[PDB]
Amino acid sequence: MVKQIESKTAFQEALDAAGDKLVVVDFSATWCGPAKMIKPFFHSLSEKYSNVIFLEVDVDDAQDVASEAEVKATPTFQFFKKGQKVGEFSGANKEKLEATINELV
Amino acid sequence: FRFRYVCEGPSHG
Repeated sequence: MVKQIESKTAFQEALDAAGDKLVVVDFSATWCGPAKMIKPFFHSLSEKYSNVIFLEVDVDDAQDVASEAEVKATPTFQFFKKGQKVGEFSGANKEKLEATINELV
Repeated sequence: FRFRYVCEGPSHG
């Protein structure tokens, strides 16, 4: 299902509890429209891909996660698996989430 | 305040 990260502590725990399924992270700003404007897609895949783990991060209130990931543009899609990174891509591209997930699925 | 860098969502085009 989906899982919100409020601090770096929940970040690592998210990957550990994410099991071995894919893990896509949405680095969108809650106060920014253009970023949150794409949540109806990323979060929607939650019901279309119940076999995938989706996370959420606040690049403004969780600068700790964005700092470690050095995010400089939102939304930033980052893919993790077993606590390891396998791919990543930013830019409003909700349709790409489909091809990317089916790729490293 | 909660501000950081630019949001290149559907803002580019």
